[PDB]
Amino acid sequence: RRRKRKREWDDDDDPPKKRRRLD
Amino acid sequence: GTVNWSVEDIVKGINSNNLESQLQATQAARKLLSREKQPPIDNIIRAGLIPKFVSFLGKTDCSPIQFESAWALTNIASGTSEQTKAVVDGGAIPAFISLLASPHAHISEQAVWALGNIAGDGSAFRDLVIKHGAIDPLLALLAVPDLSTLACGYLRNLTWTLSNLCRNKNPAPPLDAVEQILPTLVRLLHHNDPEVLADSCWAISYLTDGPNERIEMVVKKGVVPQLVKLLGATELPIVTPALRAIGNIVTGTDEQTQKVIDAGALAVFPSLLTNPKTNIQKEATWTMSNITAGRQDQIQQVVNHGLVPFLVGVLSKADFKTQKEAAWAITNYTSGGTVEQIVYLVHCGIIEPLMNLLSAKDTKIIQVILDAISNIFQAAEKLGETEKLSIMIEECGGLDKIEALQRHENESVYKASLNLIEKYFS
Repeated sequence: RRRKRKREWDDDDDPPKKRRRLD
Repeated sequence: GTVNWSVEDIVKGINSNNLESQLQATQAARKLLSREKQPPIDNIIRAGLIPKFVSFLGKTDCSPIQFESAWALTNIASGTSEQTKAVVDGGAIPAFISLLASPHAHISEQAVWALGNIAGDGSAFRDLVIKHGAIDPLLALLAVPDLSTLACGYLRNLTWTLSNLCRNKNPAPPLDAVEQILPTLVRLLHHNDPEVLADSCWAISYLTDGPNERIEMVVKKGVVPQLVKLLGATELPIVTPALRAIGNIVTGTDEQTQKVIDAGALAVFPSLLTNPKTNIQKEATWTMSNITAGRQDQIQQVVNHGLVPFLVGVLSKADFKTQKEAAWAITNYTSGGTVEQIVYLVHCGIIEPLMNLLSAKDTKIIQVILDAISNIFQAAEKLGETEKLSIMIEECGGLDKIEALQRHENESVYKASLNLIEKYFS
């Protein structure tokens, strides 16, 4: 029986870190 | 009026000793920084305007200049780490936190937004914002009987900033800060606005990405059933983070994984494993792989829910990334499963697509596949059915593929394949 595989790092589907207000 | 000022004029207005002139110039800066294309953030920074903007945040007697400078600083802080740093270096953090108490909702909201950008930059600024005491006043803004009475955009900004306080690792947020935030997060997770739900799910997904202790503190709040409900939402921006959170949770203990199963999650997987968005199929297949790494009774649930034919499906045809996760799910299944469960796997047609994937250049997946094949032979040995399997691999072109692998570059690959041949194919 194998171990679980934790999430491998990645920012692709990840939402923006920051937001600029346009109006 | 204040449209399209040069930085030079803005500096002139702000350096005047006239509060109205300063207000006018500050608004002009806000508009440059809010324009559609290429805000001149560095030019504003080089002009040395940040300390002035920060001092304007403290002018209780002139709420508009508070708003305008809050907005300008927010947009500077929305840029690169270096640009965010310039805002922090100016002393903006405590000034923004003080503004959270403002009687003017539009100013309080803007400060919420700014702190979100600062915390959003990474672990260090996130933790610095926390050390300055942001959490208490942020949470206080949400301490109402019914979230529905709050202005929609306002609630969205609050939720988003809270999600940035939950975000990033190396290190993950302080445990006590996470405990402090969680009950409000649980509440937001039951709100009916799609964007609040999306961002709440993102926050939960960040919090469950780590050591099992981290997962536990989220899971003991009883959010799993609600996450599973959101897993079946029609909005992709909700399903995506909800699924990421469910995936993270099943990387945990057998018990944490069982909560996901108990909450009815598996019933959504026929849709997820055939979802038009390839990223959903990948995350869903990754999730399945961690569930098939679970207990034999958890594997049985995968079986009962009819999900094995869905795994054969993605193994057979999907983007390559998803196929790799499917391969993992199969190796995990065959490593932990009973002989009967493994036999069932073969009867669903796993062998052919499994063999076809051996044409893949990926060295790691080849190892995964060879292992699985080894595991399946080991089950056929208990049943004396080894030869039925050899023939099965022979007729779908698998043996040809195992043969070539004997000459593969990787050590464990040719070693694994030589063993298979000189054992079951002699």
